[PDB]
Amino acid sequence: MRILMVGLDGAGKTTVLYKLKLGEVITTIPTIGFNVETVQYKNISFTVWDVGGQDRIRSLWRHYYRNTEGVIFVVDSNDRSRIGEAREVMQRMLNEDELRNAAWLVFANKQDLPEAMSAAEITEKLGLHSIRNRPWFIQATCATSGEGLYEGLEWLSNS
Amino acid sequence: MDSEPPSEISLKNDLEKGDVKSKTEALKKVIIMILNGEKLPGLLMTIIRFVLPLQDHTIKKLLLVFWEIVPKTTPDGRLLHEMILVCDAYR
Repeated sequence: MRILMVGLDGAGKTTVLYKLKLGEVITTIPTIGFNVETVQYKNISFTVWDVGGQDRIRSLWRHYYRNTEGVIFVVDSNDRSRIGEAREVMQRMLNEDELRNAAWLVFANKQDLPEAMSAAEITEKLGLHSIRNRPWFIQATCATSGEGLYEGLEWLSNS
Repeated sequence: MDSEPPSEISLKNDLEKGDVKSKTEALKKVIIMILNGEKLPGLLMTIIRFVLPLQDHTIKKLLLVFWEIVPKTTPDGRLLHEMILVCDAYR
């Protein structure tokens, strides 16, 4: 299974990936580029493309769209200023023809932080209810603990 | 591929295949058809996707090659930006 994981910078995309691959919480640098890794979960081998979220790189995601079976969209639940921006990025991503049938999994992340928005709140802000054309799911996660990560891999594998 | 102007559908297939040699050969086949002067933009997203960050020189060199002879014309996988897919991860 081919997976594209994106989201704004600092959402926690690489932390998520290497928690999944190494069971370890690594010390990230901003990703100017991608990381690509293969992860085994329950007889599925997920090839995850973690593509950096800062602006220059954001402009490049479209090259990773093609062949994508599922999309992990990571959100920093503690950052309320950038939630609209996330909504804007994700909405036009939903309009992409190469992403047309891909399974849509939102991770509301850093759920560990006291003022993190809830997954329900995030669902309203991102406009997730309005997707009728394909599968979507939202999952509260904490990438450092590992909470919600495998519930994500589970949902994804049931595409 | 000496000069074969309709072969762009096969090149897309050959460009990502999970085999590095095939990808290199494909991108090479694109170069030779452009230099003669033949069809090339269909491929762009495929071309750009494997190679981008890597320090692995041969594909990078190949992509680097294709950016001095047609970068401006091709726009499927590049479009128009300041830090295009010609140079963003080529920093």
